[PDB]
Amino acid sequence: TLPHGHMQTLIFLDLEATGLPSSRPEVTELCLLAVHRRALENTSISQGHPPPVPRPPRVVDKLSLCIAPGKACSPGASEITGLSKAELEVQGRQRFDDNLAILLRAFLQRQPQPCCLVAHNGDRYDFPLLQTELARLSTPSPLDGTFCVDSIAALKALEQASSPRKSYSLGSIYTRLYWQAPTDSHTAEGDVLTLLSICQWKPQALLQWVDEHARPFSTVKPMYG
DNA sequence: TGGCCCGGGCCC
Ligand SMILES: [Mg+2]
Ligand SMILES: [Mg+2]
Repeated sequence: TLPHGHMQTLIFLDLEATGLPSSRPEVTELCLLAVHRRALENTSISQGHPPPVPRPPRVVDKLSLCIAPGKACSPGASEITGLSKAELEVQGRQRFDDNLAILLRAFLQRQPQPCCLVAHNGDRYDFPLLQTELARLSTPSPLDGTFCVDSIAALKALEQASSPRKSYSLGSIYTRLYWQAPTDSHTAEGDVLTLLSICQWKPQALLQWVDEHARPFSTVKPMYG
């Protein structure tokens, strides 16, 4: 029933780009939360209604990077992300170069395999967008052995199983489960910490869903190119 | 830009 066995490391991912898929967007900010599967299943059972926001696991590897793009941000993008191509170049931020791929490669190697990526609406944005950026580089994709899932498809499965329309956006799910508001929205590290929290709602059930719906990242159709 | 889900908004 398990195609790739039990995922030993769940790396939560969020991307910030210059615009929408029609804009041919480029990654402006990148964040990764490497969390071991035991660090997740150590999270205590959610008690009371509403249940409190679960604290992040103590043993966690974190990587947040700001990347200067090649094209300017869209009016809507720079508005919500708080990022701009002009300011990034001003602060000497480097492009999405091969040196960044090497950084990602070493960061991923320090994590036990098999490893799975978790992104909100990643199957249709974050994973295809990241797939394109790595394709631009002559350096081989460091994710040829890495797997990935969508937390939107996950949360939809966990909500219908617990409670036999409904908004499944990152902001909506977080508030619906904890009766609170996400801190620092539309920031790479701000959304992953939010993503981790809505994933720590029912960890055992989450890990159970991930191992079944885990698919190779090398099968994700690129956004463009 | 491609799939969801009661063909037009979801979901940077
Ligand atoms: Mg996202
Ligand atoms: Mg985001």
